[PDB]
Amino acid sequence: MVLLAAAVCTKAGKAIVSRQFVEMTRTRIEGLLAAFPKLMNTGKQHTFVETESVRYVYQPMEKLYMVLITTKNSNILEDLETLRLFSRVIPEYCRALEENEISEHCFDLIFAFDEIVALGYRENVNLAQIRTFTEMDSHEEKVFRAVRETQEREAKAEMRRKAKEKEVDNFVDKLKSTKVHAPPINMESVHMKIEEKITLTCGRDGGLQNMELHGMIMLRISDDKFGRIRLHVENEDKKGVQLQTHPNVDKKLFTAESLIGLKNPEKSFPVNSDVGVLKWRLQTTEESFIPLTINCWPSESGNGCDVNIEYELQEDNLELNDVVITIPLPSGVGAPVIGEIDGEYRHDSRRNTLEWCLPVIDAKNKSGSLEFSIPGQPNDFFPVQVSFISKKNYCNIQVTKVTQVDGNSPVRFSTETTFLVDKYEIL
Amino acid sequence: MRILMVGLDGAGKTTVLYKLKLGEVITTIPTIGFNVETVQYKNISFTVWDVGGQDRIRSLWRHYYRNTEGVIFVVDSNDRSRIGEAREVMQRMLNEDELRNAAWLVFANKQDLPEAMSAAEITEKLGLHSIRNRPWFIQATCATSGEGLYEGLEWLSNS
Repeated sequence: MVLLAAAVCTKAGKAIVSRQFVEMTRTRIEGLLAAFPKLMNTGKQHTFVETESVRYVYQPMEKLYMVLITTKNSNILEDLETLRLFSRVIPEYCRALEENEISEHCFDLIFAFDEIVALGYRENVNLAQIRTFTEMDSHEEKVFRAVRETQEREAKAEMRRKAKEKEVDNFVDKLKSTKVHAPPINMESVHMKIEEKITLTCGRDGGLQNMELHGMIMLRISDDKFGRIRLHVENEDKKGVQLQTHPNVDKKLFTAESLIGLKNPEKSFPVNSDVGVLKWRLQTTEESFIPLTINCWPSESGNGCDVNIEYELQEDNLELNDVVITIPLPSGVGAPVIGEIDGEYRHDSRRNTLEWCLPVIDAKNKSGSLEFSIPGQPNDFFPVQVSFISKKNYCNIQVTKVTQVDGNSPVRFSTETTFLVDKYEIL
Repeated sequence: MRILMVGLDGAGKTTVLYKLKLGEVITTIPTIGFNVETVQYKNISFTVWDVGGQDRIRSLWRHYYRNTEGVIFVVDSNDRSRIGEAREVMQRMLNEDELRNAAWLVFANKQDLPEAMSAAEITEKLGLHSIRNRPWFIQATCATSGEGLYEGLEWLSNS
């Protein structure tokens, strides 16, 4: 909108016709306006008066006034054109001038407001053309003849059926001139969470169908004092893991120096927001990479298969806790009988699983075995699922120290490192 | 004449209609409202209200309570469902008196579309068997069939 009403006026103290774009109130807004207009306020001449931030815009055209109203700023000329423009239009629209003609072509006239002006926007040119748009059309006709006809044919036929059936700059310059430690309490102002997840699928044969390792270092700083720092990364890893630095982080610095810092050292890391400064990925078929191999050998003694399963820790570096090897069992057969075992077990009748737990798997104690018997087939035993958590990362990557960009002083920091299993399965 | 197509329209009750009117079919959302056509014969031009017997629309038709002149009942001949229930309603038409100013046609539609009843079977079932103070010859259509319809009708305007 740029006009809540256009009212076309005659001298009478009264505006000859009007339309209310928006209703709510009563005429008293409009009614009051009408009264004021009729009164003119005795005021002598002048085709414009705005008072009290309300434009009362008018044009005498004769004994007639055409009126528009507005309150906040506008570009004048445009406006004028319109008043004037009105003064071009009418003898066409409603016929000449005398209220009556208009009285007959009221509908036409109101229609013209809308048509002309869509909410304070100068819609077009060309009056005749303006006629054109509606109650003067074309499409409808085109459609009608064909259609009406078609139907008509059906009808006709029916009748029978029935019947029978540089510069910028100048300015510019001038101008210019398990739980992890949860609360912040138990963390240093510089804190990093290094988390890795492993997705691994192995055949029962022991072949490695797929291994995927993903890891990242999440940095969180609680105090702006710590904002410009560099992380010292120690990388022991032989595996051929691919490392990628955050887009903000200086890639070259990391490559040569093995330090994590922002491209612009002046910039500060965000405060109280996690940033993944570094990420790494490893995807490989090589069995040598398997952290913990599982060998399950079912064999069917006559009536009553015996299952022997063992594990061995490949990477001496890891220390695995809460290791659970889940083995599915046949149902209806009763509980499994447990023979020699390293560690302990839990039998779940509902789940039909045998969970083998522990012992702690260290470099010192690489392997262990479990033997049990239940009536079943070798297939009943797979897939085996392995679950564990490790405090130490699979990839030998660690943040040894953190230093200030300016002065390179050492800074206290804390780290939470976890190695988790997304999926570790033996087909 | 005011001729009435009622029942819930959208089923092709409306199809039934659109088929008459253009030859076409329901290419509308299933239609609760008045559908209007004038069909000219004996140049009584029959103004057809194809109106869904859906809830309101059934409920509310009082301005259309005036005085009838023609009856189409457009039928799901797979419906054999709401008809007893219908019979139960239908009485109130019977209990209307405007309603006794039409020699009519129930049209059994939707025959191909699953099946249909004995012409008789239905006849008692809507309660139809029982009239006479209006004529009551019976005519089956389908909605992918129907002929001789017009015999039914023939008698009807010429009642």
